[PDB]
Amino acid sequence: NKKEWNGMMGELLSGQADMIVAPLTINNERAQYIEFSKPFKYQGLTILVK
Amino acid sequence: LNIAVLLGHSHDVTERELRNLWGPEQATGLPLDVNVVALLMNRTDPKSLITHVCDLMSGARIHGLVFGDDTDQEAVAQMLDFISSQTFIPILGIHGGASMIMADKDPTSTFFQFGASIQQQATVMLKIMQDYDWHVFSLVTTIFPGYRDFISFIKTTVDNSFVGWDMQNVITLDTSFEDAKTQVQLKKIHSSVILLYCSKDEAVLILSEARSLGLTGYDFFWIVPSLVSGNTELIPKEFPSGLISVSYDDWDYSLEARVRDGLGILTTAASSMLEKFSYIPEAKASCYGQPLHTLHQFMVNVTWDGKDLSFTEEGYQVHPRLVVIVLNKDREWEKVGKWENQTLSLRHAVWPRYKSFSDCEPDDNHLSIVTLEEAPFVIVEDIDPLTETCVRNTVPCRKFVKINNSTNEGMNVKKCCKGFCIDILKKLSRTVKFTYDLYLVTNGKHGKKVNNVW
Amino acid sequence: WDMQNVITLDTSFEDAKTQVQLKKIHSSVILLYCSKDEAVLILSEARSLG
Amino acid sequence: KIVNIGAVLSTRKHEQMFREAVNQANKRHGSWKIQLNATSVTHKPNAIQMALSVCEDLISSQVYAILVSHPPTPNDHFTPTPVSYTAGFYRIPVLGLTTRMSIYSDKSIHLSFLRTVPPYSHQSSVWFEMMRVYNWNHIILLVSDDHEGRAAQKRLETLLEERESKAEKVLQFDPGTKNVTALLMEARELEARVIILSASEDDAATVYRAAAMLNMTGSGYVWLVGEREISGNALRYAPDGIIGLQLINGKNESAHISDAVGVVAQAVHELLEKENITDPPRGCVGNTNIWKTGPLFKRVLMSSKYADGVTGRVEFNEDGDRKFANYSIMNLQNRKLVQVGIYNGTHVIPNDRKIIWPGGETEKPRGYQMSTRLKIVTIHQEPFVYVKPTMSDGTCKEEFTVNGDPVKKVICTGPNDTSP
Amino acid sequence: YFRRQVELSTMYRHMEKHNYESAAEAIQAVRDNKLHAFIWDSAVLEFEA
Ligand SMILES: *[C@@H]1O[C@H](CO)[C@@H](O[C@@H]2O[C@H](CO)[C@@H](O)[C@H](O)[C@H]2NC(C)=O)[C@H](O)[C@H]1NC(C)=O
Ligand SMILES: *[C@@H]1O[C@H](CO)[C@@H](O[C@@H]2O[C@H](CO)[C@@H](O)[C@H](O)[C@H]2NC(C)=O)[C@H](O)[C@H]1NC(C)=O
Ligand SMILES: *[C@@H]1O[C@H](CO)[C@@H](O)[C@H](O)[C@H]1NC(C)=O
Ligand SMILES: *[C@@H]1O[C@H](CO)[C@@H](O)[C@H](O)[C@H]1NC(C)=O
Ligand SMILES: *[C@@H]1O[C@H](CO)[C@@H](O)[C@H](O)[C@H]1NC(C)=O
Ligand SMILES: *[C@@H]1O[C@H](CO)[C@@H](O)[C@H](O)[C@H]1NC(C)=O
Ligand SMILES: *[C@@H]1O[C@H](CO)[C@@H](O)[C@H](O)[C@H]1NC(C)=O
Ligand SMILES: *[C@@H]1O[C@H](CO)[C@@H](O)[C@H](O)[C@H]1NC(C)=O
Ligand SMILES: *[C@@H]1O[C@H](CO)[C@@H](O)[C@H](O)[C@H]1NC(C)=O
Ligand SMILES: *[C@@H]1O[C@H](CO)[C@@H](O)[C@H](O)[C@H]1NC(C)=O
Ligand SMILES: *[C@@H]1O[C@H](CO)[C@@H](O)[C@H](O)[C@H]1NC(C)=O
Ligand SMILES: *[C@@H]1O[C@H](CO)[C@@H](O)[C@H](O)[C@H]1NC(C)=O
Repeated sequence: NKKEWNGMMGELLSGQADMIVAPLTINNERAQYIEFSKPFKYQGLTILVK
Repeated sequence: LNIAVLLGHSHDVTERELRNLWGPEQATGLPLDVNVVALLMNRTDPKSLITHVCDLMSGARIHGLVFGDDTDQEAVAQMLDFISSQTFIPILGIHGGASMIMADKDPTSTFFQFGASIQQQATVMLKIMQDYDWHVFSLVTTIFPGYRDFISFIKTTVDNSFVGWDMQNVITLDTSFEDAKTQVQLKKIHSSVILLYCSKDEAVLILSEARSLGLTGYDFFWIVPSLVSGNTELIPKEFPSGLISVSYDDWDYSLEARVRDGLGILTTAASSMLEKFSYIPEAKASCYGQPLHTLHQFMVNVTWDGKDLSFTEEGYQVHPRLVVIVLNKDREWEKVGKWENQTLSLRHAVWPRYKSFSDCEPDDNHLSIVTLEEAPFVIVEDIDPLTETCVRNTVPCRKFVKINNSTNEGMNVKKCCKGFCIDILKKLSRTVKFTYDLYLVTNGKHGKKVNNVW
Repeated sequence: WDMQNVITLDTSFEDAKTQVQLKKIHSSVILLYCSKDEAVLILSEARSLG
Repeated sequence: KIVNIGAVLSTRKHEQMFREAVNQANKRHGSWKIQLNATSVTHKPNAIQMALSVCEDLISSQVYAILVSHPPTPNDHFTPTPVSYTAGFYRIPVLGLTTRMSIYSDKSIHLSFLRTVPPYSHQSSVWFEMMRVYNWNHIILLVSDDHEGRAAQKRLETLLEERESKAEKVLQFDPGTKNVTALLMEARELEARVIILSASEDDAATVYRAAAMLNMTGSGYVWLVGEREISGNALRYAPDGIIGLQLINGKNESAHISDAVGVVAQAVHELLEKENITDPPRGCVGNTNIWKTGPLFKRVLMSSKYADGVTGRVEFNEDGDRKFANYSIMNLQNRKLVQVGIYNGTHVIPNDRKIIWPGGETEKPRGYQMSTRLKIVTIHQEPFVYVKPTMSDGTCKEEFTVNGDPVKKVICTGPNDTSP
Repeated sequence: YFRRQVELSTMYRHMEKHNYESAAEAIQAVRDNKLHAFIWDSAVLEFEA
């Protein structure tokens, strides 16, 4: 009855990785567990249509 | 092999039906040296228990022990664990303290029980709470063991909940009550239900305190497991009317059927292990002056006569028959709900409240609210088919849907509701502080006086 | 202004309902109106209740 | 006209001083007008007849607290279980004296089984105090067993929650195997050298042979073990310079049981201060009426405060153990135990000796490397992470931009597709 | 981020039926008119525009 992680966090927290350089979607859930960095890119959200 | 079945006085079970429990049974007998020993005993003290265990183990190497306890001592089964740590014989605890919710077994133990763990029973009770939408709930626990995993499972369920449960911190009872600070904790009650986890005499004390203080109202419901309620042959004093209990001791599926299923599982495991290994009878010689081919990792996926009686890794049944009972004003325990192998069936769909429980009772705070489906205002959709949960910005409703045109019978189908007037009613319930009873009209449209008939 | 509702005390404390009324207080400024010895008792209970 | 005190006891001079402690308890509280008697049972290897002797000598005795006093048993099971299992039939607390296992520290199986010793997990707190001595954060945990290992891991998680920090890597495995050397090489690949070990004797000998095989006893390594790892061949196979613990008055059996009998006697006289004194019923003949002053006796015993003791200020905690015991910190200098520290209730005091480490100097090895090699992982992002297969074998097509700048590439490793 | 917010449950239930593995899957799907819209970071969609 416990939630876990996967992906880049699942490979980082397992010790298989050391540092993640990626388009890290900064939120509040990940900051409760790991530490962040100061962002190099500033970017929001939008919708792509035809 | 040789199986000795001893009992006490539970369910008024005599001995002659145990003598008749072997004759027509085991018709295709590939084990040949199978004999049954039916015994009874008044004394349920551990001295006579060890005495009869040594007598039956010295009694021509009996490899099967079946016992049902009639007392309220679960540590007897732990005593059986000490028997399971010395005899190394497959032993089954059947009734009472031999099959209560015990704490933890051992890898060196070959003892098993009827029933499930406390986590599956907690899952059944939370499924009841999901089906009845009582999101306002309590958790009152004493220091009676088996509580850390239970409260931890509740916390991991609420922390991983797609429902949005409203939870207060755990009300804890340390010692025997002073009625000075534990009274404040009972006045720190979280509304709309009371969940309790304690022993039997602790349940007597807590229900006596709640009856003396008046914590048994129409809003404060009482939902308890079998470990709080106790055994079924005796019903103690000072119980509130409307005590929902979750147990597995059935009177229809009685003790004779349970010991017949236990004998069937033992003979099935013996006939399945005899075809693999030859020298199956291998037990301890005698208790005075102190095995590999065992049934510890062989009879896990056992099923006799289609009965869902597979074994767990913790020493329980995977999907046992759970029975949810209530208490009326006539001091009787009547079956209400049963549990399927994946779902939870509810016979009494219209949930009773058992109004004869106390002296004074108003029909306040619950307002009968009816509406009609209009697209910008009243959006009514089905519940989630995978989780059975309305999302918390929607509200439940019931609809009296008639089945077909010939019959007059109708069911109360519960459906989710979002929309404008839903938000209006929720903000009115935030401000005016009234609880809503939302349902739909089944007569038809809004309203018209059809010749002095509305 | 943000005025919490009026907490009323009848007499000397029962320690069954007065503690419940003092747990209702969540503000910063407590406006107490009683006698001198009742003020000593209420400050002693508030020190006991933190 | 007597009240019996039950003990599972071997040596007869200890029976004599046990009766002397009963006499010293009878000297005080002169207004108490009923007498005491002692009962003790000896070594029997057959545990069924041990439980038989327990149920024949303690049910018909009306005891208040039972003392099991056999540490050096030749059986490797080490089971004081039937005494507590017999006394839990009426919820009677047995005060243990010998073992420190988490299975006996459990409130779940054992209902109210107290003792006078703390479990080994508090040693991790002492190890956390070692984390307060050398100011070290990145730790490595290796536990052989799983019963005590879950409790030790939970206690270490509580300790790291108190700092609001986390461990680097924890490990549990099957006690008895030999090929955990790959996990030890993975621990060598970690950025710390704090080696915390929880193991039995054979598991400690196995990991010492694996450490000597992999040369894990060089410079920087922080070796720190408990009590089972300095006994038998684990005492022999330990490297010269390993740091171990020692229980003050742990192997001192006589003074510890004397202080325990003093605690038991003062708890009995404190229980007799109030009313509703119910004897344990004679359950041998048809009696299962439960001893309902069990939680009353637990309220007395779990709140029993003391100030006297040869071992020190003994007091029961929330689990019924020893509060704030002074410990010893030993070093293995050329296969010789050398005392290098003492431990207060919450503080470590090193003595004037030299803390000799298995690496170089006696100064503390800062085993936190600067992480020269790092590990980078990323997801295939289209404008960010262009992943392209090689031309022939491991080569990259060094192409230019529109301004003559070559695109600086890197050699990565990635899978073909998804798992289906 | 949309699962946290209290009124975005409807778009959550809409998007959970057609969850795609990579973003280029959604790019080719909206290119071949399999989709109609896609929630994504802004400058990456500007780059692909
Ligand atoms: C109890 O478990 C049994 C076995 O898993 C279920 O019986 C199966 O039901 C499905 C249809 O729902 C059939 O396709 C299988 O063939 C059945 N297996 C057998 C041999 O019984 C049963 O549905 C579960 N529910 C109950 C009645 O508790
Ligand atoms: C136990 O198992 C480990 C892991 O497989 C062994 O370590 C490797 O063994 C292989 C040969 O099987 C060697 O080629 C590697 O060089 C070893 N690893 C390293 C980095 O040393 C280990 O040898 C086994 N030990 C025993 C008991 O034989
Ligand atoms: C023994 O038999 C009696 C008959 O009245 C019954 O009440 C009791 O539960 C049994 N158990 C004991 C105490 O031995
Ligand atoms: C028993 O069932 C479990 C779960 O399906 C499975 O893991 C195990 O392999 C089965 N054992 C047998 C008898 O094959
Ligand atoms: C009654 O209605 C249900 C659908 O609601 C249908 O499946 C069933 O066949 C109907 N029964 C009869 C006999 O009308
Ligand atoms: C149902 O039965 C009634 C009987 O009068 C009939 O008028 C109606 O057409 C039937 N059809 C429906 C609405 O199911
Ligand atoms: C104490 O009990 C033992 C038996 O356990 C008995 O031999 C002894 O005489 C008793 N002593 C007194 C005087 O109570
Ligand atoms: C110690 O063991 C390692 C294992 O790879 C080996 O490489 C090294 O040469 C050995 N000798 C030393 C330097 O201690
Ligand atoms: C220490 O233990 C010994 C037994 O080895 C015991 O005789 C002595 O009383 C104990 N007390 C001291 C002196 O620390
Ligand atoms: C002793 O028991 C009686 C009866 O239950 C009770 O009235 C009394 O308060 C108890 N004594 C104490 C000090 O609790
Ligand atoms: C243990 O340490 C305390 C100080 O915390 C000291 O007072 C006491 O004497 C020590 N124990 C013994 C028995 O020497
Ligand atoms: C004892 O523990 C205290 C806790 O404050 C600590 O300050 C002190 O250094 C320790 N040593 C002694 C024996 O005073």
